[PDB]
Amino acid sequence: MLDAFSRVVTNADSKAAYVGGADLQALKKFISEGNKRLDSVNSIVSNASCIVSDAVSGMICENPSLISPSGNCYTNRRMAACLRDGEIILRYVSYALLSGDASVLEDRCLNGLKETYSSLGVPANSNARAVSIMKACAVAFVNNTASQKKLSTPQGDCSGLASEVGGYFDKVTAAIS
Amino acid sequence: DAFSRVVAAYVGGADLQALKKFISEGNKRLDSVNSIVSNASCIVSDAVSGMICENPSLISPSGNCYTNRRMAACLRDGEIILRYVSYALLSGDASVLEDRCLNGLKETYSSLGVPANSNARAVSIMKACAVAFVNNTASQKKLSTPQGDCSGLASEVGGYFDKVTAAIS
Amino acid sequence: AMDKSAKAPQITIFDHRGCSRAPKESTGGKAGGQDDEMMVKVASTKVTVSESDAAKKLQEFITFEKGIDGPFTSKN
Amino acid sequence: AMDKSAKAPVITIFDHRGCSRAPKEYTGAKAGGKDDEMMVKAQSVKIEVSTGTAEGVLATSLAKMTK
Ligand SMILES: *C(=C)C1=C(C)C(=O)N/C1=C\c1[nH]c(/C=C2\N=C(C[C@H]3NC(=O)C(C=C)=C3C)C(C)=C2CCC(=O)O)c(CCC(=O)O)c1C
Ligand SMILES: *C(=C)C1=C(C)C(=O)N/C1=C\c1[nH]c(/C=C2\N=C(C[C@H]3NC(=O)C(C=C)=C3C)C(C)=C2CCC(=O)O)c(CCC(=O)O)c1C
Ligand SMILES: *C(=C)C1=C(C)[C@@H](Cc2[nH]c(/C=C3N=C(/C=C4\NC(=O)[C@H](C)[C@H]4[C@@H](*)C)C(C)=C\3CCC(=O)O)c(CCC(=O)O)c2C)NC1=O
Ligand SMILES: *C(=C)C1=C(C)[C@@H](Cc2[nH]c(/C=C3N=C(/C=C4\NC(=O)[C@H](C)[C@H]4[C@@H](*)C)C(C)=C\3CCC(=O)O)c(CCC(=O)O)c2C)NC1=O
Ligand SMILES: *[C@@H](C)[C@H]1/C(=C/C2=NC(=C\c3[nH]c(C[C@H]4NC(=O)C(C=C)=C4C)c(C)c3CCC(=O)O)/C(CCC(=O)O)=C2C)NC(=O)[C@@H]1C
Ligand SMILES: *[C@@H](C)[C@H]1/C(=C/C2=NC(=C\c3[nH]c(C[C@H]4NC(=O)C(C=C)=C4C)c(C)c3CCC(=O)O)/C(CCC(=O)O)=C2C)NC(=O)[C@@H]1C
Ligand SMILES: *[C@H](C)[C@H]1/C(=C/C2=NC(=C\c3[nH]c(C[C@H]4NC(=O)C(C=C)=C4C)c(C)c3CCC(=O)O)/C(CCC(=O)O)=C2C)NC(=O)[C@@H]1C
Ligand SMILES: *[C@H](C)[C@H]1/C(=C/C2=NC(=C\c3[nH]c(C[C@H]4NC(=O)C(C=C)=C4C)c(C)c3CCC(=O)O)/C(CCC(=O)O)=C2C)NC(=O)[C@@H]1C
Ligand SMILES: [Cl-]
Ligand SMILES: [Mg+2]
Ligand SMILES: [Mg+2]
Repeated sequence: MLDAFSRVVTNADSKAAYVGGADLQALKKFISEGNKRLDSVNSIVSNASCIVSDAVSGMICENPSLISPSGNCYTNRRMAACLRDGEIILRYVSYALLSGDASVLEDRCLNGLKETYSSLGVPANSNARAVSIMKACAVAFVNNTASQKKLSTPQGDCSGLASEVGGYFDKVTAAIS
Repeated sequence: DAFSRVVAAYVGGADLQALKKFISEGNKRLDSVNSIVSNASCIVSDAVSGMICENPSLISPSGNCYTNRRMAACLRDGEIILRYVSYALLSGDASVLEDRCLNGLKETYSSLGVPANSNARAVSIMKACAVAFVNNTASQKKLSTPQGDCSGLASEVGGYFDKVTAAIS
Repeated sequence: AMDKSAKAPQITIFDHRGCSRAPKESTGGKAGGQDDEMMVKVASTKVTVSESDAAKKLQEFITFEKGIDGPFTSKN
Repeated sequence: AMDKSAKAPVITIFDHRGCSRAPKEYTGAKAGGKDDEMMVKAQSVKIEVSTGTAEGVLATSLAKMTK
């Protein structure tokens, strides 16, 4: 558990929580791979709008009926809700990657989610493709093998963290598919 | 004439056949336009983000993107500029770009205090984006375009960005 | 002259050859070929960005990360 | 459980080593090194998406789809 974020993760208040200085020094030895882990989270959440929009637009170009008049992304209201869900899921995955634990993702995002989507008729095959595109985006940002000049971080091998974040997306896929 | 009146016009079928007779390289040109327009959100975001990461004082309390109101206007302006450049490439002409976007724009930005070196950098990052999309060498690619050379169209769109740069720098 | 309205050309390119949604918006008849399943739409629309959306973008921008393309040029 | 609030943990990773804007928000103990110039922020925020964003994704999807 990240104790400073206990009220964040239970939605107990809307107050920001801050971990810097000696609290951050200790956080990076509590979690593993601390500097690379925080870099990995940064590269995903700083690109969140594009990851979600590309994933939803990709889900739709593979299955255009989603924005036909009978499709579950038809109208600005439904499209906004779908984009919003994509971001909610991405952000819970980013918190699993920050903390190195899937528990908050499982407990506060996935538990009961499939039953909600079943009640509403939110198409699970399409939802699974949105999640798999978001997964592919996150893995490419974390395990980015371009040259040093194109990277924001000191070059090194982050394939381990890419596999780890991949497994959190797989927990989403198993829960909602 | 239809697009002129507008600038909705819905040009398909025989009207589209006619449209591609009066613009050079019509099929390639519409591929080039779509490669920019369909990716416009990432182009504007990457250009404003890159402007700011090269000069973070733009979002300090004295910077011209400080406050959500100013940032919104800046993101908007990036999109407006990219739309007029895209329409120049669609039409094969700079006249609407010059008349409706650029004429008077520097005077407006000078009165407002919108920083011209920062603005020039946002435009230059959008230019690099658009060149790569036209040539299909951006990181996100279109899969199934007939292979051929669009370096003439990439040069042409580069020239529209350069008109923007010249007008505002 | 730049007229300060924030309106700009909004282009949509539909290369919808083979699309099962039938075309119904063209006005000049048929080419008798694949132009009949494709369209360029141009509108003149005001460009607007909400303040809440700008706040979302600032929360991304302020950490000085980038996309896959381009050199990293930040010094922060 | 998923509580239907549309809230999520918004994480902001501030690695601002070398930054002239002084740290102030974090008031805990100092590390005495580069960790004093870096911070993880997290906040429970209701996630919202605008009509403009939804319209932009719709336009992208129409332009990128084919059949
Ligand atoms: C094929 C791709 C699709 C499948 C499969 C599906 O279920 N929907 C598909 C496409 C689709 N098209 C629209 C809307 C529009 N398409 C056009 C362009 C076509 N109209 C024409 O007249 C011609 C050529 C002569 C075309 C090509 C336009 C103008 C619209 C209206 C929307 C607009 O942006 O102006 C949709 C949206 C839902 C709908 O209207 O059916 C979808 C998903
Ligand atoms: C350096 C990069 C910058 C230059 C140059 C400049 O002009 N502004 C720069 C940075 C800058 N930071 C903020 C805002 C915040 N920074 C933090 C994180 C730091 N606070 C700390 O306590 C520590 C470490 C112990 C940090 C690192 C926080 C939390 C904020 C507040 C905003 C937030 O999003 O929560 C800005 C924004 C304008 C300002 O407040 O100065 C900028 C541009
Ligand atoms: C419809 C024609 C259609 C799409 C829309 C598109 C969707 C799609 N996108 C990927 C993969 C990636 N997208 C990425 C996103 C981004 N990169 C950036 O630099 C910006 C900030 C951000 C927004 C555009 C990334 C990083 C990837 C992964 C790398 C790669 O390109 O694959 C996929 C592939 C998903 C898969 O691997 O399963 C798809 C489907 N494709 C379309 O067909
Ligand atoms: C701040 C840390 C920071 C940035 C932000 C970044 C800015 C930057 N971007 C480029 C160049 C390009 N960006 C592109 C954008 C996109 N490609 C895609 O696939 C997605 C959809 C979209 C959004 C991310 C592209 C296509 C390019 C050109 C790539 C190429 O030529 O192949 C640059 C270079 C600008 C220059 O050449 O003048 C910069 C600096 N860098 C940062 O440090
Ligand atoms: C995969 C994730 C990346 C990659 C990452 C690397 N980062 C390295 C070092 C490093 N990163 C940070 C910043 C980090 N620590 C924090 O405390 C915070 C925020 C609170 C962040 C964002 C630091 C301070 C360091 C160490 C100092 C330095 O070297 O600058 C790193 C090199 C060290 C190591 O291998 O452990 C790597 C490889 N590298 C990549 O190529 C992929 C894309
Ligand atoms: C640079 C832009 C690209 C490149 C482009 C090429 N496109 C070619 C042909 C082609 N493109 C389309 C689609 C286009 N026409 C339309 O009317 C609309 C939408 C309204 C669009 C999006 C068509 C119909 C065709 C003709 C071939 C076909 O039947 O598919 C093309 C071939 C040469 C030519 O036709 O001039 C090229 C070279 N190719 C590249 O490699 C760069 C990246
Ligand atoms: C972003 C890359 C810039 C930035 C831009 C700002 N622009 C601001 C205001 C503004 N911009 C325009 C021109 C715009 N309106 C049009 O109708 C057309 C073209 C047809 C364009 C290109 C106008 C007329 C105005 C003032 C009126 C308005 O706000 O709508 C602006 C707001 C400044 C202020 O309120 O303080 C900003 C921040 N700022 C930057 O730092 C980068 C370089
Ligand atoms: C996008 C990839 C999908 C898609 C999404 C839809 N979701 C809609 C509604 C909906 N989603 C949730 C789950 C969300 N709220 C939470 O609090 C959390 C986690 C903590 C999550 C992940 C709920 C509770 C609801 C119903 C209540 C609500 O909307 O606030 C939705 C319907 C929206 C509407 O009609 O208003 C859609 C369209 N749809 C797709 O086609 C793809 C697969
Ligand atoms: Cl990419
Ligand atoms: Mg458990
Ligand atoms: Mg950094």
